[PDB]
Amino acid sequence: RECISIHVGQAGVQIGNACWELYCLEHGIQPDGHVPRAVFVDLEPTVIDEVRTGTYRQLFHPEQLITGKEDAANNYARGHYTIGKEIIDLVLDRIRKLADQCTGLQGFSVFHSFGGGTGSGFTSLLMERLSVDYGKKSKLEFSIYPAPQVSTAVVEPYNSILTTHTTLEHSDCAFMVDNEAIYDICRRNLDIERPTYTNLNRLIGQIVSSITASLRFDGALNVDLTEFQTNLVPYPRGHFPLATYAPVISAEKAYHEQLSVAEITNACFEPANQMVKCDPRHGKYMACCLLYRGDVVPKDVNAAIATIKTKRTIQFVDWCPTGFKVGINYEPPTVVPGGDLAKVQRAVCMLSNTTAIAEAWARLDHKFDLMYAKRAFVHWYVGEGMEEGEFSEAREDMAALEKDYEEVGVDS
Amino acid sequence: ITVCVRKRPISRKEVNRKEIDVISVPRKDMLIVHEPRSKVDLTKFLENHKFRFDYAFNDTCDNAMVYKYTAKPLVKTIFEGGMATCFAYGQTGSGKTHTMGGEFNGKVQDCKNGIYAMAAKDVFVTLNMPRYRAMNLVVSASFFEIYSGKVFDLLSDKQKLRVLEDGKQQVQVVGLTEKVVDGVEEVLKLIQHGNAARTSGQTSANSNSSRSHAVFQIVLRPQGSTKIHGKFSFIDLAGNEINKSLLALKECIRALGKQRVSKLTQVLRDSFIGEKSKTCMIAMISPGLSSCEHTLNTLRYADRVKELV
Amino acid sequence: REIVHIQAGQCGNQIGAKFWEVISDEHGIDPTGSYHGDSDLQLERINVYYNEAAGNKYVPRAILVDLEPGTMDSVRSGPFGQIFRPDNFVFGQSGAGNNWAKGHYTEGAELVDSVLDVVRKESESCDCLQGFQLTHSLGGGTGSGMGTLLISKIREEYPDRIMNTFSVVPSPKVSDTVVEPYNATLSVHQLVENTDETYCIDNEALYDICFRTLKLTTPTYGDLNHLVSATMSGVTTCLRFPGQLNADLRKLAVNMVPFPRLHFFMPGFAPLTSRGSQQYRALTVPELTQQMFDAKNMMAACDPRHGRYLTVAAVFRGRMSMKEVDEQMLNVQNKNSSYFVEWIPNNVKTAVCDIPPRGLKMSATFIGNSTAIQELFKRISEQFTAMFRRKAFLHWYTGEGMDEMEFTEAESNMNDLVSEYQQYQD
Repeated sequence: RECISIHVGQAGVQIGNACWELYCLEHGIQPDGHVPRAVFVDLEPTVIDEVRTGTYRQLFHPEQLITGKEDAANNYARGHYTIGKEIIDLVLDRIRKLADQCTGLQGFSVFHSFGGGTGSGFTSLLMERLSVDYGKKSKLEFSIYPAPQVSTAVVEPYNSILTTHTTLEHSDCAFMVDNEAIYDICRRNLDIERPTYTNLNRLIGQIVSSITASLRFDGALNVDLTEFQTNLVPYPRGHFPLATYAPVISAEKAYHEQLSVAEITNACFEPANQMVKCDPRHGKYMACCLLYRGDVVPKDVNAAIATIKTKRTIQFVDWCPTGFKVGINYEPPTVVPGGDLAKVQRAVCMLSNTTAIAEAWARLDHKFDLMYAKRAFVHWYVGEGMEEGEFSEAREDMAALEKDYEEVGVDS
Repeated sequence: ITVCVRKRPISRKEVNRKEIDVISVPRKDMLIVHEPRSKVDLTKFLENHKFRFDYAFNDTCDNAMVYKYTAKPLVKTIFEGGMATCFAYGQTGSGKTHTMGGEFNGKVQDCKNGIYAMAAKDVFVTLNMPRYRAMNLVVSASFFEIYSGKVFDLLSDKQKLRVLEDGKQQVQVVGLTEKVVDGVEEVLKLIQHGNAARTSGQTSANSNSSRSHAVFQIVLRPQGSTKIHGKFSFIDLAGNEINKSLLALKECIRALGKQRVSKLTQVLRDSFIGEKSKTCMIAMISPGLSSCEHTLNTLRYADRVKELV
Repeated sequence: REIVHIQAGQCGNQIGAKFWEVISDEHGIDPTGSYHGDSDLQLERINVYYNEAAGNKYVPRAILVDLEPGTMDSVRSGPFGQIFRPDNFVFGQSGAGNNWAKGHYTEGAELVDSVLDVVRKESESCDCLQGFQLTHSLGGGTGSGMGTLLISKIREEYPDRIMNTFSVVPSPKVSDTVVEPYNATLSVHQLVENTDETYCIDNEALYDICFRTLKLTTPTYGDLNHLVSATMSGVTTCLRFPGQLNADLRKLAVNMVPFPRLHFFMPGFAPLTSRGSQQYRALTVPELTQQMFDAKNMMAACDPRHGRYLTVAAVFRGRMSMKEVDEQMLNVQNKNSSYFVEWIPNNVKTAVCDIPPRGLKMSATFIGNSTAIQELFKRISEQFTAMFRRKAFLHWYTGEGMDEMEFTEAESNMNDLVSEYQQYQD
């Protein structure tokens, strides 16, 4: 029934504090109410401390807040092997101590930031140690994969080609939200050149609320977590769909809010609104899980979608007749009291697997080579319990992820 | 240019592991790789690939047999006044050290058993023959290794050597020590000495290691000549800086047919440039299924080299 | 992050005084004083060049290598000269002969160990090391020879940390020495194979740029040096400041070197206007790119207009629009598609700090990797042969324990280096 969550890496923790905020906010549980149902991991104390100093301070147990005073290191190796190792046990312990206390759970919603040290590496083995300790569950990892041109870390790819290959054979469904492609939404669909990280977080903090929160919440067309991976992954590769939200209108500027279904659903497939720089440049969808929430008439959907199924310029895979999982919830969304999110009475958090990422992975793989081609910051990992193996052998890994996402599509 | 491939038999460790033998050599010049593969649905199938070489040696073949087909035909070349090179190429544990240096799963043992020794044996015998005797040649040997762009004299306690190049672009390794040999026994002593001194990591539980490039050379000198009468360089390559050298090596050998520098190619350069120069490449293959990726890499590399033929 | 400057030879040393003269003020560090910094930002990143001991004494973490006392004893007996901890002075009272061979094999080779010693004391200082800055001239002993050794050793000790090299390649028109191409060809050789970022400056490319781009009529050395030091501040130190889009030695390295040679660049400063009058303020931005990308204004001798570019790095440092920056760069890339090489869709590497050069409103360091610098190593290489052929002043080298094959080596090497660079101009 439940779904634990492990927010790993400063980012996964910032986003965590955010997604965790939106929660109580739409459940009437102020600062000090019940008890969360997740954990927080980081090898840099000062960040988890922000959850220990700032807002939502006492809504957590100093037990579900793991820290390694030591060093973060923007390098996979160190975070996965060398350092990150020391903490893992302890980490697990909570996701085994928190996993027990419950009643027939469904899985762990993992929150990490692909291209980091504590986020890429660590998790790599966290999800790793999970796939074995609970192979019998769902492993949906919600990632924030590398901005297409606006990356931060100098190594980023090293850290992301490595978190992909190690987690690939362990996740159930990996959700993806592109940090940059979300900015566009903040520039083009909300207008603000002042987007603090605290915003992107409010956003995913939204799209995510549509996943677990409301879905695990009764409705006219419930959709379990398992449901996802089933209706969402055509193949064992921990396939990565993309998150998209519909009413991303500004709560100040424009106001047409009352945008009946027929509209908000069409607003999902236009590439300028998908929290991912993977513009459907060719990527044929192969399965979409349209999660609606608020006042929505099933016919409105079983029509708004029909209209789409016949737009053709939206070309769905061949081997897939119908790939539209319609998830209907009741309670409308719940916008921050005064952030910058419109606040409509219905939304569409549609996520999907698109042959599109054939790109995004490509463009991120290429990156890697360029540097590896010169070993660039390699000495930083080797000296951290890794080898020419793990790199070269994780490169070959993704290679067959560029062929995979190619074969499962583009062909009939 | 001659290119051959030699498959080593599965070792006891692999056998105990129950590793599957992926390679077959049905003919003298045909090598087949039974690549295991799975479709997306994970259907199992075999993609059998075929490779042809001047000579393909089975797991049964001894070093003497291998030597007969590869290096042996080169010895005359040096007496002819040419420059010959024989390279052992392949993945780690493929058998390169065993073949060149002597029989050992550790790659280190009986010098007499290996190509360096066998080649030397033939050198003394030929020198003695009537056509050659008039030559009044002296035989010298050297052994050195190349590690991370550095050259070390195995004959002179790993002494680091400096390599210079003239405008003329001829290269010289200054300080390299040449030792006079007048008997195979002599050469065996030098091989033993050099091999002991060879580079590596900590004492591994088993086997040697190929962090470096090993090069044992046999030189013939009257009083210079073409800077010596003839020279044979036997090279024990590192498991396939290393990449650059291998890429460099390929281009130099192919250049040999017609006529991104590395240390190895720099030192060896005189051996590629001359008109009267021959080379042989022996590709070593480990038969285990686990090594299939490595083998195809080795084989493809080999194909391009022979292509120059 | 961090770095440890290296003042090899007199020149490299003389310049040290100017590079530190500047940098300090660009970090509010008085002679022995502390941080008087007009602001509070010129301190959160200083570490890159200093060390904490007293609490008002942040000492420059550089090395002063030289076989001629008088020199360092002029730098240590003048202005900021009393800020370097004496431990930094690695002198060689020997005869600092003007021979590359005398400061690389015979005389310098001794003083080396007593240097590496310190270069380790400074490296193992604290936090994480990035790389080392190296100043010197390729036309003398303590410069090309001994300094070119200092690196060959450094690059064996930390083939991880970077190595920027600021070389004063032998100016054309007139050579301030005679064997020049000897001391030079021999040092470039060592460079193309150890440091991985070299910024070549020409005493006469400066004069020009200093006598016509600064109506300056009496350009003393101090000046030239001063101008140079202005660029090396924009490079390093600068990027160790915040920015909408900041980079750091590596970015600079990992965006500027397509092929491992190491390649040499040619630095160019932005606002280079004469004092009073000229103070036109035409610095909106198109004015800076106007500047930086012209022929004259390239501290190098050669002219870009004489050969494509492989990479370019406009490291700006002053509040500007990531739009009027990112934009300009483009037109520039299209008005001159001719020379800018094609197999690199976006040669330019736009970098953008925030805080500008203390007293200025907007500046932008230029680090160009153009194929034009082919026409310089050519020069050098020529001078060699024309004199090598007759072994001119060769006895001063050999007689110092050298080799007739050593000179051959270098020329060729550095000579081939010319070759390659053309492989892209085409």
